[PDB]
Amino acid sequence: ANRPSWFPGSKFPAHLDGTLPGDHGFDPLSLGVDPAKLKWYQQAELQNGRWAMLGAAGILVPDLLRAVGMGGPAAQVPWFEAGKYEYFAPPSALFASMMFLFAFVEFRRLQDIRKPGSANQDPIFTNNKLPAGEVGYPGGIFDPLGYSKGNMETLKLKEIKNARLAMLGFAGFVAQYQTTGKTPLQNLSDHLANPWSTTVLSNDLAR
Amino acid sequence: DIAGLTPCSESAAYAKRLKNEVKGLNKRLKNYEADSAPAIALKATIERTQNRFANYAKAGLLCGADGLPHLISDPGLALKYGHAGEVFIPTFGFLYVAGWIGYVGRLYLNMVKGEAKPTEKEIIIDVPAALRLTWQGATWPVQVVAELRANTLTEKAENITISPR
Amino acid sequence: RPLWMPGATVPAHLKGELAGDFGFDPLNLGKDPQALRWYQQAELVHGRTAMTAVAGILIPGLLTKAGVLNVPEWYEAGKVSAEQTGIALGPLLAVQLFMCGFVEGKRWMDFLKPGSQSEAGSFLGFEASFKGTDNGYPGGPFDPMGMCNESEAKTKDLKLKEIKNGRLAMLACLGFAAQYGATGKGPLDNLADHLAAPLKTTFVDNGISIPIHL
Amino acid sequence: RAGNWLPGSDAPAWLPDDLPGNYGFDPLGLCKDPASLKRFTESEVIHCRWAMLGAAGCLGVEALGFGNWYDAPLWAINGGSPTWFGISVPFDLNTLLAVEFVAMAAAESRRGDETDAAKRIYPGGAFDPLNFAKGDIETLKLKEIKNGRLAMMACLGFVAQHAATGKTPLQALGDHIGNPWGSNFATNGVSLPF
Ligand code: CLA
Ligand code: CLA
Ligand SMILES: CC1=C[C@H](O)CC(C)(C)[C@H]1/C=C/C(C)=C/C=C/C(C)=C/C=C/C=C(C)/C=C/C=C(C)/C=C/C1=C(C)C[C@H](O)CC1(C)C
Ligand SMILES: CC1=C[C@H](O)CC(C)(C)[C@H]1/C=C/C(C)=C/C=C/C(C)=C/C=C/C=C(C)/C=C/C=C(C)/C=C/C1=C(C)C[C@H](O)CC1(C)C
Ligand SMILES: CC1=C[C@H](O)CC(C)(C)[C@H]1/C=C/C(C)=C/C=C/C(C)=C/C=C/C=C(C)/C=C/C=C(C)/C=C/C1=C(C)C[C@H](O)CC1(C)C
Ligand SMILES: CC1=C(/C=C/C(C)=C\C=C\C(C)=C/C=C/C=C(C)\C=C\C=C(C)\C=C\C2=C(C)C[C@@H](O)CC2(C)C)C(C)(C)CCC1
Repeated sequence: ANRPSWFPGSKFPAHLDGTLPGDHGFDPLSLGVDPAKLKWYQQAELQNGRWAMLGAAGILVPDLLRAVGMGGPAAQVPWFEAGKYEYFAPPSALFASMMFLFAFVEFRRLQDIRKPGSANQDPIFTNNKLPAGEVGYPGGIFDPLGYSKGNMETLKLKEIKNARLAMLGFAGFVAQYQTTGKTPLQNLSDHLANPWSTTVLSNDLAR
Repeated sequence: DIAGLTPCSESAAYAKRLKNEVKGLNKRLKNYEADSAPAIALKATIERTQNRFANYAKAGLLCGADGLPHLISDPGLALKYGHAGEVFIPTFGFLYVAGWIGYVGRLYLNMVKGEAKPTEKEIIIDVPAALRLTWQGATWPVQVVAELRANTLTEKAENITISPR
Repeated sequence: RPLWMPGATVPAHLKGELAGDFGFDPLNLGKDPQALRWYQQAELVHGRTAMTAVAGILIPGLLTKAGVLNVPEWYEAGKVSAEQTGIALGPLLAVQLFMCGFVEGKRWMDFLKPGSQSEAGSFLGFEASFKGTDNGYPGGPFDPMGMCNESEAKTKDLKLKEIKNGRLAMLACLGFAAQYGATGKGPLDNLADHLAAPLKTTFVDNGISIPIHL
Repeated sequence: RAGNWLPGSDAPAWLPDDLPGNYGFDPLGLCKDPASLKRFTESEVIHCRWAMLGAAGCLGVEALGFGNWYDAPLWAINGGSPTWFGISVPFDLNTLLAVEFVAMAAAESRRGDETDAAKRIYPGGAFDPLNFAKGDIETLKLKEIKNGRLAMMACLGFVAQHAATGKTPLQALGDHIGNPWGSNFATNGVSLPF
């Protein structure tokens, strides 16, 4: 009579009561038993997920355009080769610049995990400021289309589920490339050709 | 080198001592048939001798004109010239076991002191508790110092009976 | 309370208080409260030193064996760096001894008299920082990001993580030395050779661990 | 206060709110002791004033074009000549060292000989010829410390650019302006690993 269970017929972990979004009662290693840690671990699921949703849409997309041919020579570069691909500055300069950029956003966001509701205010412009929001859900300018009113709860249970799937997706891409040494779409096509013999077992047995 | 002590590897007398000593056993091997236990034995003594009279030189044992290996005691001489395996290193080895035996003994003595009749646990030794204190002397140096830096290793001078002066 | 061995008799002086108190004092070494305090500080120092050393022998190696760096073996870097830097062993060691001696002296006296280095007027401007918090935990100049100030249970977790990781790193250093002493190769080499034929490459089949004559 | 080091924090409380340059940045808590508070305050301002003079001299000489700050202390190693503003000066290493020592000794001693402490930081009088300290002094001091802290950081920058890039600060500045995405601390080969 409660939330969906990761395995129907199993009890819900005591610490996992259902308060957390997507709390399908899944903590076999009891990693988030500590409530204080459950709070950090929760934010880490959101950030790790949101970043992986962009990472999965940042690999499948370029390959999709490359497959259709719509993508330029840049898309023709496989994601696991984009690093060598030239652009305008050497790989080092790009990383250093993104680091300085990240330091500001990351530290500004942390101020909110540490003191909830203490970073929502434009430093340069006192007038500009984000409205009150749950740690992890910035809102305000971070929600320009104003979808923070239309069913936030089920739009939040839509994010965690997509995020978890996207996180397993980025794991599959790396693992498949680690073994097959090919782009994800290539592996998918290899399967849809002979699906009853291109299973991981058959591939690893052949290895 | 050191005190005119030539290395046994370069000691001619040491080599002669080998030649003449193996000859004295290769003359006792002849008066016996090739397979007799007497002969299997004398051939082991010849092999064991030829191994020892080489393990010694390979250890850089300086020997005098006598051809008999000599040992260096001075730590500086032994260390500076790689003669630490003789006397030097062996010295600590004995000291560790010596203190181990002594420390374990005092641990037992001071446990039976107090316990009921302490005099009847010295004749009929409590082998169980004696076997629970033997390994406790492994880290004796650590425990002994902790007792010096706590004033518990020795007794107060006003609690030890002394003969009339 | 978790014990080093299930059913092992907890000593008595090891009441769950020190980070990693699994009741392991078989040879009753930490019986003396003062001895236990010094041993506690000694353990932390040993673990911290080993952790910052095994990280300098494994990490640099794993990246050399992955093409990223070119650091030499831990049992050869010394000579390589000496010929590279050009500093003579003597001078290099002496300077280190003096610097380490001074920092050890301050920590040593702080134990002898807790929170004494913060004497008014001692270290120009900084004595205050040289106060200390608990035995082997000089909170303040050290732990700048204030990770041991969050709660009273994040301290007790971050402190069990230092001790268990230290104890492991300390044993790891002993292993690396013994591994090279017998195998004659780097730690990664030993692990790789073992994973190759796990049931044919052990300490038993090294020739030095057990000099089997019979 | 002049602001906050980390907007949303409040940890610094020992630091007085009227302390010139009080941005509330004391991560290791070194200013707790009032005596150390005064000493660090005086040391900071002194460091700032010197750094400001050093930075002006390090780049100034290049602006006018008589050499770089690093090339200044080399003639004596090669047994050459001292030259200020191009004009030659008849001195040498040991004499310069001796004259410097005595001058700095008599001056710095007197400054420390002061007891009011506030004067040790701000003497004024003979040190205030234009007497611009008639008003707005409380904020002009913030400008002195802020520019001074920047000057100290800039001095470290000159050394680091010379240490890694090797080229002069002005030259390095032009290199970045000319090739910003190509030339940077990231491509010096010293700032990043190995
Ligand atoms: C047990 C008593 C004892 C006795 C009788 C000696 C006697 C001797 N030792 Mg010695 N030593 C001892 C204990 C003893 N040692 C202990 C316990 C240690 C450990 C700390 C050392 C460590 C030691 C070293 C490192 C050296 C000596 C050396 C010497 C010889 C000359 C040094 C000297 O003048 O006085 C005695 C000196 C000491 C007790 C220690 C100080 C080290 C000396 C002063 C340095 C001298 C170096 C130089 C090469 C010596 C010239 C000797 C001469 C024939 C050319 C000398 C015959 C020297 C030697 O001949 O080796 C090559 C030397 O290098 N010893
Ligand atoms: C716990 C046993 C024990 C211990 C710790 C000591 C310790 C000591 N003895 Mg001593 N001794 C012992 C037993 C012991 N003795 C016994 C049983 C006898 C009778 C044979 C003697 C007769 C003896 C004499 C005549 C002298 C000493 C002396 C000394 C001191 C000089 C240090 C030395 O080199 O040892 C010396 C040890 C010996 C000379 C002989 C004892 C060696 C035995 C094998 C060790 C005892 C082992 C013990 C049975 C283990 C018990 C374990 C328990 C579980 C049952 C030293 C503090 C000297 C001294 O007084 O210094 C001022 C000295 O003159 N001892
Ligand atoms: C919950 C639980 C509980 C119990 O107790 C236990 C257990 C079961 C263990 C647990 C579980 C856990 C998990 C599963 C986790 C996972 C995670 C992940 C996977 C993440 C991802 C993650 C992922 C991510 C971030 C991603 C990232 C990525 C990125 C950035 C990017 C990339 C790329 C692209 C675009 C393309 C280009 O050309 C290149 C690059 C640039 C390179
Ligand atoms: C204080 C501070 C301040 C604020 O608070 C913040 C911060 C900054 C964060 C902090 C810091 C901290 C730190 C420094 C830490 C460190 C850590 C570590 C390094 C660990 C290690 C750790 C380490 C460890 C465990 C180690 C391990 C190792 C091992 C197992 C090994 C094994 C082995 C052997 C034997 C041999 C063979 O042949 C090989 C092998 C098989 C491989
Ligand atoms: C606040 C806080 C809090 C927590 O708790 C802790 C901590 C973090 C520690 C703290 C911080 C601190 C700091 C930042 C410091 C810095 C310093 C500096 C940089 C200085 C410089 C400093 C610098 C300086 C003076 C400079 C100087 C210079 C000079 C005189 C001069 C030079 C020159 C020139 C003209 C040119 C020529 O041709 C050459 C010469 C002659 C050579
Ligand atoms: C370097 C070394 C040697 C050098 C010797 C030299 C130069 C000086 C030696 C001084 C020596 C050996 C000893 C001085 C001892 C003085 C005292 C006060 C120490 C007494 C020891 C005590 C009381 C401990 C007793 C023990 C306790 C309490 C518990 C257990 O540990 C057992 C026991 C009985 C050991 C040479 C001879 C060359 C040769 C090469 C080794």
